[PDB]
Amino acid sequence: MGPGFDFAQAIMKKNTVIARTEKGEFTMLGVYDRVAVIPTHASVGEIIYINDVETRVLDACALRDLTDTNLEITIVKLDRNQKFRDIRHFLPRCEDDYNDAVLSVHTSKFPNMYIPVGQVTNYGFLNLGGTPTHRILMYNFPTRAGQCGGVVTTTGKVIGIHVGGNGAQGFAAMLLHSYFTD
Repeated sequence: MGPGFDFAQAIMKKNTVIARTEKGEFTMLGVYDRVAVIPTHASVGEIIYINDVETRVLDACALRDLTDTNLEITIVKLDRNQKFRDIRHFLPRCEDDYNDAVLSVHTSKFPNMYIPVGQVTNYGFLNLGGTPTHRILMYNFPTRAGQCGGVVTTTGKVIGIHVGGNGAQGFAAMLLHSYFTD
């Protein structure tokens, strides 16, 4: 409808796949090369389904900060025959607050879904499903099951991936440029 949704759409149309694990279907953001991200609770194994194609996982790393605290981001390298458009220059370098964010989802159930979630707070610490978690972004939208892995963007920045909610608020794990330096 506007430049927020324009940027979100441009990311969804070239940089997302549908990832299926034994724990469900997730929006998966492709970042560069054959490297993508997914919430750690997806429990990625040796094999994953990518747009319903059986795909070997070449590496999977559940990120933690240097206090050894969960970040809820898994970095996956896929044995795929095709590279993602490199979007690393749209990643923020530092932890920050944002205005006017969009949460975008693409699954079998929720195709082409875009939610204007508005103001995003650097919340920091969250007890997420019983696990102490750092670098959490918070937005005041009643997000539901099926939105995990959803991409959070502002105009010109890809700032996080949706990892949970409490019925009133939604929570995303930060994406930082330093996760994807090669």
